Amino acid sequence: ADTSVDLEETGRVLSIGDGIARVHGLRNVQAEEMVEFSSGLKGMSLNLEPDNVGVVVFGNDKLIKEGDIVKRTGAIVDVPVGEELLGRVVDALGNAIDGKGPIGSKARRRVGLKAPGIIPRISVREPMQTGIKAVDSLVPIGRGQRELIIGDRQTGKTSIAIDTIINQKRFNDGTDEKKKLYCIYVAIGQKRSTVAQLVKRLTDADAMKYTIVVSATASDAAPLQYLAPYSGCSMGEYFRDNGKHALIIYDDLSKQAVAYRQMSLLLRRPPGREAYPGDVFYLHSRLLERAAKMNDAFGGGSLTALPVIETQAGDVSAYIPTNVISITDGQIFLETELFYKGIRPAINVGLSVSRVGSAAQTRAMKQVAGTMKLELAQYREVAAFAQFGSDLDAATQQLLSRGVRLTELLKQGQYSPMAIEEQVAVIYAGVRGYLDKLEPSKITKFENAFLSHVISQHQALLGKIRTDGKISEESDAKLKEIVTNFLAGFEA
Amino acid sequence: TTGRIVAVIGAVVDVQFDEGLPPILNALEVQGRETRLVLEVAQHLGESTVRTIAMDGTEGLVRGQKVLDSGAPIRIPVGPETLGRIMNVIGEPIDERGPIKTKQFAAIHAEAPEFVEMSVEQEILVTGIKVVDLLAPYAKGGKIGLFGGAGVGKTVLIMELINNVAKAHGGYSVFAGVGERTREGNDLYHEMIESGVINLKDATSKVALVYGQMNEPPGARARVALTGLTVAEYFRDQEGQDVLLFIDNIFRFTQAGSEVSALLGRIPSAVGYQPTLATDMGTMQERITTTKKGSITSVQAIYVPADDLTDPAPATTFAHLDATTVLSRAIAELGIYPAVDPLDSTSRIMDPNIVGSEHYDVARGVQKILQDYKSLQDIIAILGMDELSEEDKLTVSRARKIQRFLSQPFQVAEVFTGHLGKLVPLKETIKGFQQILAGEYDHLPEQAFYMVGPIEEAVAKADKLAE
Amino acid sequence: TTGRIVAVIGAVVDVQFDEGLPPILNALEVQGRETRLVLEVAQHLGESTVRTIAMDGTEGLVRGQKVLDSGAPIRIPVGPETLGRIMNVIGEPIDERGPIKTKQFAAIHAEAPEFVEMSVEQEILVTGIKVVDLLAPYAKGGKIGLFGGAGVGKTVLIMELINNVAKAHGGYSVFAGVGERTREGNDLYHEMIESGVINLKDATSKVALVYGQMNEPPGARARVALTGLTVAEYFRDQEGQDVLLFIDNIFRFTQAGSEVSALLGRIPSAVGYQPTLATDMGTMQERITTTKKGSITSVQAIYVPADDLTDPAPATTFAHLDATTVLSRAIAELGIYPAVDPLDSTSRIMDPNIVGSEHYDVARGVQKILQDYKSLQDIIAILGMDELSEEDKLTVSRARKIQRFLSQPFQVAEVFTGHLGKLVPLKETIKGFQQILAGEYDHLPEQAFYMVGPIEEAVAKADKLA
Ligand SMILES: Nc1ncnc2c1ncn2[C@@H]1O[C@H](COP(=O)(O)OP(=O)(O)NP(=O)(O)O)[C@@H](O)[C@H]1O
Ligand SMILES: Nc1ncnc2c1ncn2[C@@H]1O[C@H](COP(=O)(O)OP(=O)(O)NP(=O)(O)O)[C@@H](O)[C@H]1O
Ligand SMILES: Nc1ncnc2c1ncn2[C@@H]1O[C@H](COP(=O)(O)OP(=O)(O)O)[C@@H](O)[C@H]1O
Ligand SMILES: [Mg+2]
Ligand SMILES: [Mg+2]
Ligand SMILES: [Mg+2]
Repeated sequence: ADTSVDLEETGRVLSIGDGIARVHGLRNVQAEEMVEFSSGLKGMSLNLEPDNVGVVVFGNDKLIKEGDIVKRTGAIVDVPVGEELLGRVVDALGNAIDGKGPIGSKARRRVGLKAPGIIPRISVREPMQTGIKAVDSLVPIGRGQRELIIGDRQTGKTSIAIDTIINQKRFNDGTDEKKKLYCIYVAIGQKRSTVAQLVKRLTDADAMKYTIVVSATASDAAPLQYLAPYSGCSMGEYFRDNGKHALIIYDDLSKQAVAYRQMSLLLRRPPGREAYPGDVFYLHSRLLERAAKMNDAFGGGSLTALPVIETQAGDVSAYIPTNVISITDGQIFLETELFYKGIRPAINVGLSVSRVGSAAQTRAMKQVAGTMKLELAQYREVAAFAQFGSDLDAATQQLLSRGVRLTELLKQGQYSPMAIEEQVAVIYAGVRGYLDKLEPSKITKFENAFLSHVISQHQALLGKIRTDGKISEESDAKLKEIVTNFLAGFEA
Repeated sequence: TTGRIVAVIGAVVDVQFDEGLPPILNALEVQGRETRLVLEVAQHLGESTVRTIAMDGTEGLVRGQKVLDSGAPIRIPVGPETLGRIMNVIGEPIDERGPIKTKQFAAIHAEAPEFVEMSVEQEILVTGIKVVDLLAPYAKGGKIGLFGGAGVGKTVLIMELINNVAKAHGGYSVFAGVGERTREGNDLYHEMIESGVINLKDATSKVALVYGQMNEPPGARARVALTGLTVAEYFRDQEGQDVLLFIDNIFRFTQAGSEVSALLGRIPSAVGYQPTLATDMGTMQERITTTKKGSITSVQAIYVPADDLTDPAPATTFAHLDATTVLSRAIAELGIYPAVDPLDSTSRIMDPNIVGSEHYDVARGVQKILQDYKSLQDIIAILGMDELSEEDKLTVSRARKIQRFLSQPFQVAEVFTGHLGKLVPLKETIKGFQQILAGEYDHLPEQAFYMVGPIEEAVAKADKLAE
Repeated sequence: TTGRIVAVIGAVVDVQFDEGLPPILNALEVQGRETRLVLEVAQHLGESTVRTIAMDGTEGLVRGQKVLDSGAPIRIPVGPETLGRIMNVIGEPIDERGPIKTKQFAAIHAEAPEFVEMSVEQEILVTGIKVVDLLAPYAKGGKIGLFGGAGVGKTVLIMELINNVAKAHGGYSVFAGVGERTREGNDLYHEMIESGVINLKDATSKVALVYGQMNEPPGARARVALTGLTVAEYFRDQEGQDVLLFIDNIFRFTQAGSEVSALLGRIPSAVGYQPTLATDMGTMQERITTTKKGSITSVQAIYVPADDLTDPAPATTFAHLDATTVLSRAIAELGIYPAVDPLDSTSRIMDPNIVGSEHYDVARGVQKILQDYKSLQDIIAILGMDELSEEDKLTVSRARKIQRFLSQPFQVAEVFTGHLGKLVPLKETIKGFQQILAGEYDHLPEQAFYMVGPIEEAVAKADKLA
């Protein structure tokens, strides 16, 4: 009595196409459970119907045919997790793709786990330094925070993520384990060569050591692309749940949604607004809620997320863009206008925010940039209101003079994430009016000169500011001295 | 009765009962689960099969799995022992502080108060917020609505109101977090405690909490508001001592419904909304109300998808309110917080017969000038300012000033503004504006008016600005 | 195996099998026809039936008709014997020159090169085109895309590039005509013959031609790309020497997919497109790539419907390119050719550490002035220049001169410009642009800069204008 293929733990393909298998049998499968195809091809039980199971295929359905045997796994979908992953490039399921051998994983984790509740967390308080003045000064990011990078194609969205991963070497190469930040970079719908490019740069920067890269590219099955973010998330929770600190980049959630929409429509679930499933919001909320800051009772670890969204025609008000903006703890909006204009990063001060505020900044930085944001907003306005020098008083002339100077300071090149003390020193100079008389065109040059000076000569003031983490009365004095004099010699 | 699971598709689960079909709204308990899983009966498909909405995750559910009709809609522990506690959609403590030992339990589902149960008292509720108070005063026991698109300050404003009002209450308060950020629930809890509004050691707790965040399945989200509302109704009727109701964000209730609506087999209405949007909203909003028995003072946050106030959801909500505070990205973008739109905010009590003519004439006066200025904006923009009559270039002035005097540094947004929060009293507000309108400050600079409390601070700031 | 035609709707033929069900992607041959009719298996509908997509017109088919399992997917002749020939979706000659006698055959469906297989070398590919070279330089072994609404310059540009690049290549080239004009195929063929790229005498041709034009049924148009693609793959992996791959137009493949999609019985996505749009594009684009084994420099034309760049087709395409040349109707209408939008075209190579800082600085220099001019435009529009600042007026002059200096006559477009084609060398471009920026020509009139090669010619044109 061959009893290996009973219809309780096994099933037979009724029909297959477009990556959706309609399995017969599987009487004991649980919703969201992983099954196996004859061909070693894994699936996922999404629709448990009266007469059939709708299986989502994690691969090429070309190997499946009507009649194939499908076997349960008894397991709800999960993935490798832990330190073994660092410095490796995996697929949406954990499998290595860097041809560097198997992963030495000892732990696993369900891809989809609810995010920690109210009780297990604590207010975000530790900064997460990007190395980008504009960001670190105006739209501060704390650990356990979710900050969205949004803008049109080629506005520089990824770059923000790369600089941030690279900037982490400071702490990672350091002693203190609390300050360390393990990074995770999830590619979704992206291109293989681009990713390959991406991991090269990371390697060249000596950042792969602390990075995991989950890749679910353009040719990967919709379900892989779809799962990818959750997979990478679970990998990051490992650190989060173990008193460690992780940073995850979801590049980008736009392509994932498309994948979702695909997977969804193919299952015959009625299309919603803009063709997406009625639950796209939920698709992202669920995910991003996982990024969090755990209390000391839970290890004090954290998960910080930097999700990427691609607008069209700079329209942030768009449904998906707003859906995601309404989940995260702020956004960094990049405009192509700004970019072409020479404002790089193309951060749009007005439209960007940080729902964490100064609580995520060091005192040194709060000291210098505490009010700057609203200032710059008010500056942009008048700048407009006087695109016709309408009998302008003083208070507004001063306003315009600071605005412009400050704006030049906020500019920044690529790949050179600055140290917090360095930022403070340069913002200091502008915020304190020491530059109000310099020519705007000079500001960039000055900053390079100045920063050179202090770095080389004055590392005692830098290390104090950095160390104390604040700007003491004397430091504030030693600084005034330095800028004013150097500036004078500078304007010779 | 005991049914079996026959189908699972997302948050929706169909159940087949052999004998005795549980009525619609009934709560069923899935058997064989580490955690409690409630299914709310949604429909009678026929063939002794009911269509339901899961109050939690559906992973691991199996066809054939056992389900017991609880024989009643979702009932939650209601009463004083809820105060200082954190509750679930299904009435489960989520604060790790042990059971909630209430005398009674209440079903979250219930009819709305009758017409003859309505009240008509209308007392202004001073907030200390310049804009609100001056132009769209809240009313004690009335329905208040905070409209806004993503990240415009709906929450912060709700935060400042808890501060400037909830704190000096003297009655209970119920805060229901519907489909919002978990991080926030934690922030709030710990704040209530640090301020004694919540008391973990004794019975001095003045606020009950209910949560159904963004990390929940549509089912939970489609119900938390009911849970929270249910708690609040108790203190209204059963006790009656005046209650404050905070919901953030009620939009989430609507978007929750939309998320399962297709799985319920419905033709979509406009903008992808479910066809039952309005009614769904009605039977709910209708319970959130003051009665002769007690008084509720509800402050609901209202999300505005894509920033489109005409969106079926925000659009449908207006009617349910007595006062509306409209926030605007356009204003926010300028650095003006609270980002209230002075020409889109309204209050039922903005009546001379109610707030008085001084309040009334000032408000309207302030509005006229902003409207006047709005009109001119686009024009001077191109044609310049010269050709403008001195008469007209004075309103441009005054308007720009008022526009600023309307801003205010919140106590709850110091991390944001880098300014000490100010609370202005009603008379300080009316007066300050009155003066600006009166030409009594045509000398001070605009900037002096930006981010300050009372007019005096504007004068002071002028000097400080003087150099 | 022998199935029976169960149903026919356009290009979607459902065939039932009794003993052996063919796997998905297999090519079946319909029996009882004057000419070959291949059916590509799409899915298993269950009930021993398979849903397929016809590779040619389905008229005449009859329910019950016999179908034979070829036992494999569409296979086509691959090797050097394809060079100089014209072939079908299904690999049959269409040049009336007899059979393509190759040793090997290859199936159109293949998996994309793995991650470890990727390449990261980045070398600039100079084209001689001013705008391209200066603002969005191509790259050897890279992926190039030419976006364009109807009749903007996609084809012309592809010709000029074949001219300026293909001609002096030394390696092979593959031209894939997808859903475009037949006359164009003919135009190219004969031209190719003339210039000797195609030699009907010797075995010295350097180009293989694949075509599935505007007259074919959806299924054909949906697979020709794959076909052309395969041909190129062979030269890349099987022989090690750098290939060139031209496709006109890849949008046609996506459009084609939408044509059959309803028939396949799928719930349409946004804009009526197939829900599988992105994946379809992806498993195909991912094969057009350089690898450790070989190099593929590909230039693809991408038609933009209704001129809408947000259209799901073009929109989803950006992500697959290394360099993008967006053509503009607005620019073209101004008489600027090529109608490239200088603020919308991009290149991964635009990096100081790759093109050098001189190049990187001029480039960003030009863009910033053009961006600046762009903002002034609204005002200039109602009130003209009068009310402009002396400073602003200077950006406008410079911008309008840079704008013009970006245009250039193509050999391929001589018949229209009325001027002799020009090929400007990179250093020439960097230079001429520097000077313009640097106010070294604020004296010359705009017109002097229009339609010229090197800056030198723009000075002369000025004299001639007197
Ligand atoms: N701070 C910067 N200064 C100068 N160039 C920069 C800066 N940041 C990014 N870039 C460049 O700007 C371009 C856009 O960068 P990138 O981060 O890829 O944007 P994106 O939005 O990810 N593009 P895509 O992924 O193609 O939609 C690239 O060529 C970067 O090298
Ligand atoms: N570089 C150019 N210089 C001058 N005229 C040009 C140029 N490119 C295109 N044109 C003119 O525009 C016409 C269309 O060019 P073509 O390259 O065929 O556009 P296309 O984008 O290929 N059109 P279509 O495929 O129909 O959407 C040409 O026949 C010329 O008349
Ligand atoms: N009153 C305010 N004062 C200063 N900044 C504010 C204020 N309200 C909002 N902001 C800024 O707007 C952000 C979003 O506000 P939030 O209340 O979270 O908006 P919403 O709930 O409407 O999405 C805050 O994190 C803060 O940076
Ligand atoms: Mg990117
Ligand atoms: Mg909120
Ligand atoms: Mg063409």
